[PDB]
Amino acid sequence: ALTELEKALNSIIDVYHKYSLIKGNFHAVYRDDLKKLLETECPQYIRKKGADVWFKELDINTDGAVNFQEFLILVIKMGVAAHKKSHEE
Amino acid sequence: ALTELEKALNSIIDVYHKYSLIKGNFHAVYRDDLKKLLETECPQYIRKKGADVWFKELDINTDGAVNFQEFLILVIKMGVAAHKKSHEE
Ligand SMILES: [Ca+2]
Ligand SMILES: [Ca+2]
Ligand SMILES: [Ca+2]
Ligand SMILES: [Ca+2]
Ligand SMILES: [Zn+2]
Ligand SMILES: [Zn+2]
Repeated sequence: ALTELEKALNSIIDVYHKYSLIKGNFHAVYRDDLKKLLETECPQYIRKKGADVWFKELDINTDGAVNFQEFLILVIKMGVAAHKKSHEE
Repeated sequence: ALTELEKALNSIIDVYHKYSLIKGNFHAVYRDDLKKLLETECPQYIRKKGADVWFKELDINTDGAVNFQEFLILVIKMGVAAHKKSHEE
């Protein structure tokens, strides 16, 4: 990671691995793991949607866990909301 | 204090604005602007695809520019690709 964009994606990968390496499959963020991720990494306006609501949305293949590709849904939705709020009067 | 995940998204937003503030509509990355972004922010396996190939692919509504939502398509594909490459070699 040499550029700002590459470092940012590398940080996103490290954030995901910080919760997927807790237990179970190394590429699975479970419902309780996601709850800690939301409470630790995300702002209140993302956090207050609830871990259960987010998990239903993120678990695309309905295997009971959130993989990295599914995790990008939360990442992108956080990016849209943060950028939207940055210009919002 | 801002979390690692929040900083990463702010950096992504900063990257986009770095090129959308160049000229014209300040929420628009034009063809040459996107080429500068790809040539500066992105690795080789992204760049080799071609700047014009990326533009045609990212400019979904064919309005002549890449807005923020369209730019996130590149971020997603780069995120998946970077994660896959981080588990190589
Ligand atoms: Ca796990
Ligand atoms: Ca899943
Ligand atoms: Ca512009
Ligand atoms: Ca467009
Ligand atoms: Zn903006
Ligand atoms: Zn991984």
